[PDB]
Formats: sequence, C-alpha cells, structure tokens
Amino acid sequence: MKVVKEFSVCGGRLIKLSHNSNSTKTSMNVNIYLPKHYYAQRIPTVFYLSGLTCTPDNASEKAFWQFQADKYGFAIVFPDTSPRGDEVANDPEGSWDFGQGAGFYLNATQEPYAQHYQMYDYIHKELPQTLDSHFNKLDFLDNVAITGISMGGYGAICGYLKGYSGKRYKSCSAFAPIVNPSNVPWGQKAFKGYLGWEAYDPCLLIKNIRHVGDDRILIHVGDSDPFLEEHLKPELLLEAVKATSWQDYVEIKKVHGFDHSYYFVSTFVPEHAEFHARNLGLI
Amino acid sequence: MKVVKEFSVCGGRLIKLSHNSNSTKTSMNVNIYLPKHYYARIPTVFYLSGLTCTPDNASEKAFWQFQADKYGFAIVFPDTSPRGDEVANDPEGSWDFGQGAGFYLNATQEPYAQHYQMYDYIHKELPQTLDSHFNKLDFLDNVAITGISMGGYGAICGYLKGYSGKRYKSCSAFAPIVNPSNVPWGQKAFKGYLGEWEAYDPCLLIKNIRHVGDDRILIHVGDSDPFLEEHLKPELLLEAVKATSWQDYVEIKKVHGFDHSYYFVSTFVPEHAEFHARNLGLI
Repeated sequence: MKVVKEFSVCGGRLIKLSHNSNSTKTSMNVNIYLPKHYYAQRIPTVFYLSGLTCTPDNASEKAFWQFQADKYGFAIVFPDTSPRGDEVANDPEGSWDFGQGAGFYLNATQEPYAQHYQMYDYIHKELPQTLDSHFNKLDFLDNVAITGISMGGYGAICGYLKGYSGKRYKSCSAFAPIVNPSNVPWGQKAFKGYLGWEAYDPCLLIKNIRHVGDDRILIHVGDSDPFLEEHLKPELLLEAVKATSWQDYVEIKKVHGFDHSYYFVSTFVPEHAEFHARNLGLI
Repeated sequence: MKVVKEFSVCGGRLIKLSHNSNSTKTSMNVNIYLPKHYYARIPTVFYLSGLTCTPDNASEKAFWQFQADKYGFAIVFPDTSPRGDEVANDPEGSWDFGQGAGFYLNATQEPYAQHYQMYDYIHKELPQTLDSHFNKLDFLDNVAITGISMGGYGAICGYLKGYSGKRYKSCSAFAPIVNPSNVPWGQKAFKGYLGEWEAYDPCLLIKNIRHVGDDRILIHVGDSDPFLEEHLKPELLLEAVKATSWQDYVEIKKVHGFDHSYYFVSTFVPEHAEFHARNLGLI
C-alpha cells in the first residue's frame, strides 16, 4: 500500500492509504486510525462500514472513533463503499442508491458490474490481508469487530452472520441498519442489479445459525430517522429471531429524536466502542 | 429567527438557524448547540470559523457538543461572511477574500461596504438576535470566544478590543492569524475591506491594553500546519507582548505532528473546553 496522507489525531495517527485491489480490479482508498498504543513502548481492529454515497473520509471526520480508540486501545478501519473510476460501471439513471458509492457489500454476479463490484471479498478477505501484510503489532484477522451505518450496518450484520460459524467476527453492532434487504427498495434494487438473494439477507440468514453463549447484536436507531419506515425497518430482524436461539440477543435501542446523521452516530459511538472493547477482551 | 432544522446531539440539540441581519442586509445562517442542561444561567461560547467554512464544518467536525454537555455551556457557530449572488465577491475568484472570507471586519471600501459589516454582525447584532429568539441562556454577560485561523484572529481581536469592558470573559484560538498587517491574507483583507488597520490588528492592539488578573490567551498550533511560516505566524503575538503587561499571559502550545485540519481542532477542543469552563465559572 501507498501512504497518501497522515493526520495526527488524539494520541495517535489517522492514515489515508491506497492500494491496487485484486477484488475490485481498481485503485481503492482506505483510512485507518492507529491508537496511541501502537506508538508507545496485539492491538485488535474494528471495521466501520460506511453508508450510501460515503467515502472513507466522512466517518473519519464526523464520528470521532479516534478518542474511543485511544480510550480502549483499538485500531479502526474505514473502507470505501464501491469501486471508483471512469472505467467502473455506475447507475445508468444517475441515482445514488446504486452504483459507485453504493456497492451494498456484495460480490456482483451480474455482468456489467461483476467486473469491479466484488465488495464482499474486498471487505472480508482482501483488505484485512492487505493491511496485515502492510503493517505487520495489529490484529486485522482474528480478534476483530464489525460495525457500520445503514448500508454499512447491513454489511456488518451480514458479515457477522455469514462468518459466525468460523467466528470470523468477535463482535457486531450497527447504526440504523438495513436488516432485511430482500424487502426494502434500496436492497431490492441492489440485489437485482448486482445479483439478478438469501445468502445475503440477514433476516433469512439468522434462522439457520445456532446462537452461541452471550453473543448479541447491538443496534441503535433514531425515531426521527427519515428513512426508518420505508428503507430500514430494523425491527424486522426482531421478528425473524422470534422462536430462534437468537431471541433476546438482538437488542435494538430505539432512541428518541435522533437522526440518520453523524450527529446520531457520534452520540452513540462511546457506548458502541465500550460494547466492542468488552467483546475484544480489552476491558 | 427561523428554525431551519434541529438535530439531537449528545443529550441536547444542535439547531441550524437563519435570520435577516441588519448588519449584512442579508439572510445569515447560524448553528447553535444547546447542552443537556437547557432541557433538564447557562453561559455561551462563540466559535469563529476559518476561510471558506460555513457554520456546519465546526459543528460536525470539532465535537464541542460532548464538552458542552460536560461543563454546561451553549456554543454558537456563526457563518464567515454574507453570502449570495447580490453580495460582492472576490474579483479573481480567490477563496481568501470575499464570500467565505469576511475576516470579521466592518468594511468601508465601497462594493463590500453594503454587506460586509462582519465585526458588527458577530459582536453587536448576533448575540442580541439570539437573546431575543431564545430568551435563560446567557448570550451577553458571561460569554467565551474562540476560533480557528481567520476565526482565531477574530476571537483574539474581539477579546482584546473589549477587554477593558470585559466584553468576553475567556479567549482561546487554534492556529490563529495574530498579525494581519504582515501576512498575505490579512494584508489582502485590509486593503480590500478598509483601504488605507491598527484597530483590527491584535499585535498592534495589545500594546495599549492594560492587562489584569490572571487573564490569559491559550493558543494551540501544529508544527505540521502547512500555513504556519507564511500565513499565520502566532509567535508574533508572543514577541508583541514582550513590551507589555501581557508578558507571560499569552501562551502558544506548539504541538508536534499536528495539522490545520479539524483532526487538529477536535484533539484539543477538550482542553480548550476546560480552559473556558474554568474562566466562565462552570468548574
């Protein structure tokens, strides 16, 4: 990887990285915050997945994970949301809910997009291996957390479930996530375009997975989220876990007056960082 | 004063406001964060933004809200100039003069004179407009002033000019311009807005102001700020006070590896909040 820029934040550094992805067939950007602990004298990683239209920079500047990262001793990674570029396909109608900035963390089967949109392998296979091979003391592969907002919240929950049998992720949280893509408009549009569905829908995945021990999924969502009722409906995961071993282990905190914005995100970042800090065995 | 939009942040709210200003003869946007305490004499901090910025940049990237909740203060984020097709702009299209770039002066030079009464806007008009619309918050008596770059300049300047009447009770700045008469952006601003100066330059102003008590200006600046050597030159304020009673009451903390970015601001917002909280008598 190439170091594009370095910003000192808190007692550590935010590092803007770029590399040539074999998953996406393109140059990809990613930011990582290294905690004060890395520069002192293994540090686990949280992966934060971003929402529609977002770059790595958005969450990095607006969420203030860095303070929590120094508080508990974790690194945090902010990947991009799609392949980018002139030779990369985009939404044919110019919409922002599909195409560049809108991969939905899927491995594209459908022909035009299939060439670049291999976003599942990017996030879960290639990127952590690129980071480990670059920086390596940082654990990018074993002791790992996953989180995200909206589209990103989906990807986090999805990744946690699919990898659950191999304990791929040691904790999962989400902010205002899409829980049932098969049944929301952005989700449908995504699956149609990228795929042409079940192995990628959490509300279906969670039925077939035997819950373990104390494991749970922390969810936060605001009741003044303008997309809640039509596009998010995090509550349908609560329906899907009724009469399952996961019943009582998805807790959705519906929080009063809050938005879809990074004002909402930044508010509950501390509580989430704690949740992950616990599950990574840091406190 | 019209409410443009509210957002719940931490245990309070940030409100994007707009009003018709007498100072500027224009509609102006202001963001204010009301802490947990106002929904449970609340003092107010005014944060002045740098070149090109709107009230939004600081609101989203500095994370004052957690601190405002912590100590019990309101914080106000005014805009940096009048705005609009009718309001004069830089004749060459530069970002350091004109729109986004009022330098907190009361302009005398003719085109800009119709609109750019930014010193009046900030110190005379706005806190009174806020006091009408909201009022107990204190927008007038127990108030602190701070800012970044152009805004840091504004904060020091406002603090000093009213120092004898105790206009503001606490002053700090992040990477300010301290000596506009000798840095390119300031020289351009003065020529452009006023023609001919002294009454707006802190380095000249401080020569004639009787220091008292343990009053002091806290300044942070990063040694990796690319604007340091040419445009800012805070140390000039330190040498300025060598002649005066202010000797030992301006402290510049030049911190290693830090930027001009809001990664820099957010890092030291916590200390600056404590500084103000102490001066406002909240702790």
